[PDB]
Amino acid sequence: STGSATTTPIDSLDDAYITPVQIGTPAQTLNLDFDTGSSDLWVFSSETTASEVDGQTIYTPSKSTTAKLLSGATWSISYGDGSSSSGDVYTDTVSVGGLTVTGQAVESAKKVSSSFTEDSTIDGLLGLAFSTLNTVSPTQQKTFFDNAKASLDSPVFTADLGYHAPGTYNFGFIDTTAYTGSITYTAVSTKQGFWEWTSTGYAVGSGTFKSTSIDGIADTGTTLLYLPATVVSAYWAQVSGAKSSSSVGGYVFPCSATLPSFTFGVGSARIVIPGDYIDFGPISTGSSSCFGGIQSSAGIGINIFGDVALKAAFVVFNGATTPTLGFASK
Repeated sequence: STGSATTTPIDSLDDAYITPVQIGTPAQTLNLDFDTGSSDLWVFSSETTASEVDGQTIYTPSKSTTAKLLSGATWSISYGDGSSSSGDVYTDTVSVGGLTVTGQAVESAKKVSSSFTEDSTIDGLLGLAFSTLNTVSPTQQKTFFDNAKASLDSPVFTADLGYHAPGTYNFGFIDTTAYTGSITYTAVSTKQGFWEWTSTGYAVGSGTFKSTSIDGIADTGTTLLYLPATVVSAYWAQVSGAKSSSSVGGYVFPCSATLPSFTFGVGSARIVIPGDYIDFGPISTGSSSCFGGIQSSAGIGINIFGDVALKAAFVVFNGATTPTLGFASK
């Protein structure tokens, strides 16, 4: 089997991407944030505290003839931005882009933190990291990909995120028309439950490539690119007037700037992030200070190749017995 679904930016800045997902019978379509940095599929639901729901589409398990309470199971998760959610669990039929999993754990939120409530466009998350990170207790549950894997034509999914445009998540096949040149594959460590890999270095603009190992995670759920402070300083030093602002919470730059590209290494290959991808617009409406798309990972504890990086590439998440990651230009 295979599946193919379009993913769409939630706003003009590509702050996140939503992908329609069918849950239950008859189908209830919710728009979920596909997140390769977590492993829970959770949704706003009929059980979510009323004051914490504001415009989201909800899953109502009582209206699904295939929903079954997973008795005794609870979940609770916190994300890298400090947001959180928790609740109980159903199993139900879940389809993505024509690919169907029966008995998928669908984690129903009873509580969500304010950032979720305040974002009307995201109805939940669909985790695509390794199932070892799944938070369901007392019986850990498998991700949608893990459940689908054996049925797929090939045990892979791909992320093809657009810059200020829709893109695609495919399951079970590699669309050879979706990228240019060849795909370069690189080793993955699953020890922390992430798609963790080691970039071979970077360049700023037309500058020389610096060969240096940068361990990090491929994380579709993260908006920005978080790298070591040394690397990030070298990038922003090439932008007149750019500075790290403690008050704003990272590097900002004059909105009048033209940003340089940023290149990262994948083995001997190179992925170029155009400068425009690194512009996240005014820090507040009408400001001439703009927020940067490359930020320091210092104090996160891990480097994160988020959407800023991934949307410059066609990315293969290879879930074979020994997982790997592939990157191609596009």
